Amino acid sequence: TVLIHVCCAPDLLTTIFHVRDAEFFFYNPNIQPLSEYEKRREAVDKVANHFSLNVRYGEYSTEEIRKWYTAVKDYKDLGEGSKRCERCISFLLERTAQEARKRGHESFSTTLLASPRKNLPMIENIGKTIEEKYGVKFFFKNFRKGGAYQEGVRLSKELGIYRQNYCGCVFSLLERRE
Ligand code: SF4
Ligand SMILES: [Cl-]
Ligand SMILES: [Fe+3]
Repeated sequence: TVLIHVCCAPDLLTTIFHVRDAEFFFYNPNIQPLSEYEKRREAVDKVANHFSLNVRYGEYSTEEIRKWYTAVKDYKDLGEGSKRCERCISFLLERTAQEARKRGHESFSTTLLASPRKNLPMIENIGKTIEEKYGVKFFFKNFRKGGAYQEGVRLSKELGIYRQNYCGCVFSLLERRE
């Protein structure tokens, strides 16, 4: 069984075309502000209710956001896709692997593998590094392949799923304004 970190509902929709027996873990203290976290969480809950998915919701709090910010802050000034995102994704995947170990899952993954903007080699390297640390296997898949991304777009539209326009953190929201 696999515990799959969930970044957002659109990428969850792409992912569920391929995976069938999973526990999902919505944990994203990198999403600010709270209103945006809740909007994204509610979209995930809408997908989970529609398809009867098993989703666990992680901690979101001032303390949790401060732990994330500490992990990325020395690279604030670098763009998206830089060492800042390496730190951010490792932070999220480390917590996911910890949860997988605690809940008895032998494997972990992330719906970030389905996101068209993310760097697959970077994510696979992070996942394998965390696998070696925790002893939970990282499951890699080109989750966009088999045309699954466009499959996720179609289901997002039909179900009326919120599709965000910035990665999630305050740095990415500023970079949106340019
Ligand atoms: S742009 Fe996305 S991956 Fe990069 S630090 Fe911000 S939330 Fe994390
Ligand atoms: Cl995302
Ligand atoms: Fe996503």
